[PDB]
Amino acid sequence: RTTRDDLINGNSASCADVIFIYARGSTETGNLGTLGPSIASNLESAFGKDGVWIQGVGGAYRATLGDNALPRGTSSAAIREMLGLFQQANTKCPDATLIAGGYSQGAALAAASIEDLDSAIRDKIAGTVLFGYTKNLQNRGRIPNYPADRTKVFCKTGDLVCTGSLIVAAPHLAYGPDAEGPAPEFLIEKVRAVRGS
Repeated sequence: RTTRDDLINGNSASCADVIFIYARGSTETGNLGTLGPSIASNLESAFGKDGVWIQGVGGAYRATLGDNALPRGTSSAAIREMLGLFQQANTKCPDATLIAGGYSQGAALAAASIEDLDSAIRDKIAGTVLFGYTKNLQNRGRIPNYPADRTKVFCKTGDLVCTGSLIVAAPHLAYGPDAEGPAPEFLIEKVRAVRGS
């Protein structure tokens, strides 16, 4: 369903091995929106319900459409909120492997937060998936100060936000199949690469 607060609610004594922090798109519900739940059910099948914690970015992140026009593509209060969640995961579960993702404004939020993070925490994020990335052109398909091999961008042909604009067209709303197959398989692969089996 649309709200998951596994990290905030989780017991430090029984930390999951994998923690997923996700930012929703503009005007979406709960803290996971339309794509988050599909990614979550696939992660649970692979790692088991107790092997992975799903956490959406709520709090000060209102996912307000107009904030797409601010300099960094989102609000300074939202950046502070997501920065705080990464810090909370690092403090509460120091041995957990982190994974992240975001859609639309949430993709810009994920990029800004990851850039401002202290190096020690940024390096624990094994893989990040971005859907309909609003700063795709400006940042040249990258997240500043974060490796390309750990990044996976899904930008469909015809989605204008991936091309320097702020206009919303039909392809911007067609990421469902990607969130159900390719995206979780990439995150699962990146986690297995560092944790093994």
